[PDB]
Amino acid sequence: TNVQILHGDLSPDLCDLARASELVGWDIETSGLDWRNGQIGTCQLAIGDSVAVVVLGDDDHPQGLCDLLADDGVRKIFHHAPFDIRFMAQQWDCKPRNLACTKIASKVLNPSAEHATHSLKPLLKATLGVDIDKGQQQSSWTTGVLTAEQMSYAVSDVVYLSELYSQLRAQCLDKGVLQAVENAYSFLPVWVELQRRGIEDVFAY
Amino acid sequence: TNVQILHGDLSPDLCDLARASELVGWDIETSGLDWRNGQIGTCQLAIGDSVAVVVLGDDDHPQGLCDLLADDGVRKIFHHAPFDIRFMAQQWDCKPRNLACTKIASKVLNPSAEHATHSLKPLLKATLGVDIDKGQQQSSWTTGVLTAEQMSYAVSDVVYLSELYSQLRAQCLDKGVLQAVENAYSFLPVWVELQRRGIEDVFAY
Repeated sequence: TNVQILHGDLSPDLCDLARASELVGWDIETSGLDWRNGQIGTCQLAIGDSVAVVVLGDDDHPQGLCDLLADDGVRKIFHHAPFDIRFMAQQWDCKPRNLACTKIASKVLNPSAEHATHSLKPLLKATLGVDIDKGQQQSSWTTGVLTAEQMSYAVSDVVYLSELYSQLRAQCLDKGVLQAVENAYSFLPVWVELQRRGIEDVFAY
Repeated sequence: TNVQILHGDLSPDLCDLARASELVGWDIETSGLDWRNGQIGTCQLAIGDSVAVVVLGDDDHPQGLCDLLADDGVRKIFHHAPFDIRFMAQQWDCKPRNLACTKIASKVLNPSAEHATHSLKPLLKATLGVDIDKGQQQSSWTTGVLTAEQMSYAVSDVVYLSELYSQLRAQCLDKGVLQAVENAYSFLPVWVELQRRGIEDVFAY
């Protein structure tokens, strides 16, 4: 894994590589859970054998990252895409396209499992035998400065997503639920627009 | 409008006509809002120029209606499909396919409107200039007996759905949101399976 640290936006070279990539792993770190009035601190992208950690500041509107997020020709893989894409769509006024989610896949595969088993850490252990440390999850991500410990945590949160997705995708195919999962993925851009306009669940009364 | 009253299941002639129809309007009446342990009292279907009201009894498992609901080659139009398909999927152990919803279309078109405007009665008035009377909505639908007033209400709840859908579909095309609406429709079979297995919102944490 080739780790790069950036600020303000993704580099043009990595934007180009992302457009040619099969899959782009994506995660964010934030001020908290407040997608409306909070702040994105980092974007971490896994592009090929590279992981890029982009440190963001107050009122950053990264054009390269938003163009990538909005590009329907680039497949983005998240763990719990709803959280990340809602934060980015609202904070950047960005329309995300071509989105996939390992947590949604886990839930469609095993809907009656205990809720905790769908979290990234247990899911990585159960699916790939990979152990990650979530200790820095609740650190302060929005100061424009990263510690080495934060960098390690940020890389670990994104670097396994493409492999996790590929394994979960295979499990969905084996069970005959991949089309169902893909129908959930195709609704994600609609879901987040509804969120921004105040419809919290279009399927509720 | 040619109205027919049936019991137990849809007639074979109407099942055949439904398979050749562009659209099939569908509504149900029930014991209440309890889709898990309640009871379906009627199914009302709009097939061509016909409306069929099928009166159902305790523990009815209508094979013809479930086959139609599960047939991906038959386009069903509901108003608030989530309510109806969840009731039918749970009560009949049926897998619904190829579903559309005038309420979801209304919400994607006008997500910031007052919630009441998405109800069938105001939506029919605003879109088609049609007035319906909802007085019999909260009657007792599960006794195996229908009054003439209940029959009139049941017909009115389904007979305008194909026209309402066509008008809303045109509005979605004009605004450029039809693909978004169709992505919501394609998630409905996944949504209801998740509901039955206890995932109330796969997009929540």
